[PDB]
Amino acid sequence: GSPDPRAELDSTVLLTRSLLADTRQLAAQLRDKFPADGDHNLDSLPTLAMSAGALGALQLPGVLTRLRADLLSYLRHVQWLRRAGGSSLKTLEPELGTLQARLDRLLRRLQLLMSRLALPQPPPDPPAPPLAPPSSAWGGIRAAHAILGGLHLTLDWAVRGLLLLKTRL
Ligand SMILES: [Cl-]
Repeated sequence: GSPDPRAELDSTVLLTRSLLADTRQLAAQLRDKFPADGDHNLDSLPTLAMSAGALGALQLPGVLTRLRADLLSYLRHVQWLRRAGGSSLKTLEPELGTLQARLDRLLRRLQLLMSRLALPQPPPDPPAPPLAPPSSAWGGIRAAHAILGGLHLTLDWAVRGLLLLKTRL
């Protein structure tokens, strides 16, 4: 029947925490084999907003819309890594593909949450062009660090933001 938004956010946060843990584990596996010297970034990745000062009902549609968009970008990047990241990263399977499938599940859950709560849906956006292949094997490894680290941060701020917002529902 009418969903309880608090319970729905609780459920969504639990699944986000699961994906956060998977992402953290894969990032540490990657650093064990290919250590990183510096925080790595990629221009094609979303800029994370890190909103959590004061969040309430008015902000919920926007937070969820932005999360959906960000997670879809991370999915594109994860798929790109698996296909074109270079042989150096074949060792990250099958875990990277499992992460991809779980990200898909969370994306489905977010669209359903928005539908059941009758929240305004984003306009069908123009899909981003293909990602260029890495310019080198080490460039591909740095991109993997950037992708897993950025996904981790996105999921951490989603957990934080959604739980804070829930306190005002
Ligand atoms: Cl399920």
